[PDB]
Amino acid sequence: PNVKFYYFPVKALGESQRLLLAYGGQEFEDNRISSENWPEFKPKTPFGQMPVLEIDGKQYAQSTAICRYLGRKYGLAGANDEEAFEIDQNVEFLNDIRASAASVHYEKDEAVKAKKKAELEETKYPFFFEKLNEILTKNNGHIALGKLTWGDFVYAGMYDYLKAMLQKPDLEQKYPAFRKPIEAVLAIPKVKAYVDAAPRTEL
Amino acid sequence: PNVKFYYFPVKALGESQRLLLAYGGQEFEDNRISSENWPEFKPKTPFGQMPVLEIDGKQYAQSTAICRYLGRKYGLAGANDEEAFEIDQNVEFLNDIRASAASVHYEKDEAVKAKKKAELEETKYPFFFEKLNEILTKNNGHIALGKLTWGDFVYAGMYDYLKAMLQKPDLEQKYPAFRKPIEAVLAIPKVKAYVDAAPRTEL
Repeated sequence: PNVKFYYFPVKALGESQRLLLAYGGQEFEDNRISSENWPEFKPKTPFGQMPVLEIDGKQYAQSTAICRYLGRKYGLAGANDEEAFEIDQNVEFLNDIRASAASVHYEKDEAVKAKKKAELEETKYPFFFEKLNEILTKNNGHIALGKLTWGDFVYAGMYDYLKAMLQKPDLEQKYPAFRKPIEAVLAIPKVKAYVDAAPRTEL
Repeated sequence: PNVKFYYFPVKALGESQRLLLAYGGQEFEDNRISSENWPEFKPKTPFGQMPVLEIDGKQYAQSTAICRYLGRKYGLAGANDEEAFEIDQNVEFLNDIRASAASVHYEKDEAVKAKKKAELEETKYPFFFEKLNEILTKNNGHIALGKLTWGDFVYAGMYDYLKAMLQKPDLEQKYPAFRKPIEAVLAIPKVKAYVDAAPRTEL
């Protein structure tokens, strides 16, 4: 099909979709829209946001919704409602981690950002990290179901971005399990090829 | 089945599940756990969070994931992947609105909360509200697909909470469309009965 994916020239919350497209054997136009050009695209998107995946002219917006859909299409969303649910559930938990880091990262006032970071370091981060370590361990290096799912692509795509907002480059040094969903995804020849083939960014 | 739902004694992000249970004709123990008792339940939940829906002893956590599952079970998630996707997508957009209001509401420092509120009033809120008004209008008073979906229950459950965090009690005075998904959900005899039957809270 003619597939066009529009996002910023970073990984952040759109790279999971690219990864899933590479996985499915879908060729697509990787339209990386810079911040400078974004204003001309914005009004042509469903929500005034990216990512937007367009397939034969139909637009799909919202990163998690697009990932679950590609996952469903590519056999990566479990084999019944209860398995699909587990993936949704664990990905919704990852979302809590991202939202928590993002409350700190997008704080423009340095002194307030510092107090928020200290608060989270004592009150949410330790618990998030232990819980994520439990989940990856229980699931043998995966986000859900003990095996490859679209939730691994969600995690793999946004992992560096999470680390950058956490200001925690060494995160997987305390928690080596944290690298594993990325290894699972990069194990797939089609995906590894796309990655070698794709631009690099620090988030 | 034996169904037990655990959440705080408010509507906030758990009431959509109660509404969906009432919809499906599911009797359940509405376990409203107060803030004072929550610490004894916390370690018995999958993520150290509520809501948790328990069915024949299996635990389901994470509010949006639980709603999509109940929706799927009750025929409210569209009739194919593309329709299900639309519901996911629009609900993910509502989530952006809630996350934006919540960045203001949970700010403990009054002066910082004021500056954030002013910023959002000029830079995100007007756009969110127009976009939500477009969606409800396009969908004839519903969140998705032009008809009743689990996304209407998501919205109905959390609407007062959203308004309280927006500090905008009159919100649907500018935007009368905003009341409509609540009317659609309360139109259902089984649901209206539960509501008349249920406790009231301001969020």
